[PDB]
Amino acid sequence: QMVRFIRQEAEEKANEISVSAEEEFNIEKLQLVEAEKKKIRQEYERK
Amino acid sequence: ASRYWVVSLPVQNSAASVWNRLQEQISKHSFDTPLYRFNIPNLRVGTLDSLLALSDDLVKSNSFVESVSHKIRRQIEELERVSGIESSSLSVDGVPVDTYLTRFVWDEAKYPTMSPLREIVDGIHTLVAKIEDDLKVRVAEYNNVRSQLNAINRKQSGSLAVRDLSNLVKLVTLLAVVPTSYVVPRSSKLLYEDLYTVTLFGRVADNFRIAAREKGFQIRDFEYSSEAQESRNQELEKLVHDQESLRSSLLQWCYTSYGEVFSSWMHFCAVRVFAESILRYGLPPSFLACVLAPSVKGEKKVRSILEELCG
Repeated sequence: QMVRFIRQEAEEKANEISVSAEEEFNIEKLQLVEAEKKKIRQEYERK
Repeated sequence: ASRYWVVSLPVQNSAASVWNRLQEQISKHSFDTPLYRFNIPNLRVGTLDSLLALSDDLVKSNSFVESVSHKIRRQIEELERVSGIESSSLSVDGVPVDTYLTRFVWDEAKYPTMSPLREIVDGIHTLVAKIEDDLKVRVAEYNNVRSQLNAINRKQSGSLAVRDLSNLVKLVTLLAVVPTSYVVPRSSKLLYEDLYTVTLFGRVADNFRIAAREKGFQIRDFEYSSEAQESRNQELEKLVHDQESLRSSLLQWCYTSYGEVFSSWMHFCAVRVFAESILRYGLPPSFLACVLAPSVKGEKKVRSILEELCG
């Protein structure tokens, strides 16, 4: 009966991994969307 | 084997009917004594001090000969496959015991130098020591082979405390429990019989633990793959075969070295003939004694004959 439960456990592990990846995805996106007001002070403000 | 059994009598102290009768036509024929000898003097002999030094070193020479004899009789025979070298195969100085003891031809240039034997005796002793060292090397090789023998095959034949992978069934583990229903697919039966297998499954540890060690008698773990056990058994068989071959082929070389040691002992007896001649007669080597392995009655008769030079 736990043969099908193995699939459920694998699905739960994959869902947890995907949830962690998505949670870090917002931070990764904000790492570039934000703080570029500082990097533009060197990329173009130097000009 | 047999220790030294040579008689002591110079040329001037022959115990036979005549001085030259020691070799043949002696009264020993009537008593069936196997005594026989043949002269083989060296080129020259040392002085009185040299004779005394040789007599002193004769004790060490006899000790070395005894050590070689003990090694040859023990290492070869104990292997139960090296004692195949008979008297002819182990002939001393190229002649069997019938002829080796009847002559001193071993005094040729092989072990000694066919020269004043004061240092030639030491040289022959060193050669015999080298031969004994080779025999000891062969014995050590035989011991290492026996260490290779009694290998992993000495363990149990599977489904037991040791080497149980040979009887493995190859979520499950090698249990072989010698004298279950749950969510897990416990409806199974492994091939772990050399023993018995029980219903178990890795999906839920309840059935697996119950079958393995939970109740009754705990099972014995073993390697999962029987290929490793088969390889270990094959290696053990190969090591046993190699040990047997060494006891039959390398120990055949050991038996050849034992025959060489017998030749060295014949040379030592030839030297001891001249040593006794110097001790109880003049310096030049000349002896009329004999070397054999007679019975008690024959030795007593020889002593009665030679009582003119008793100790």
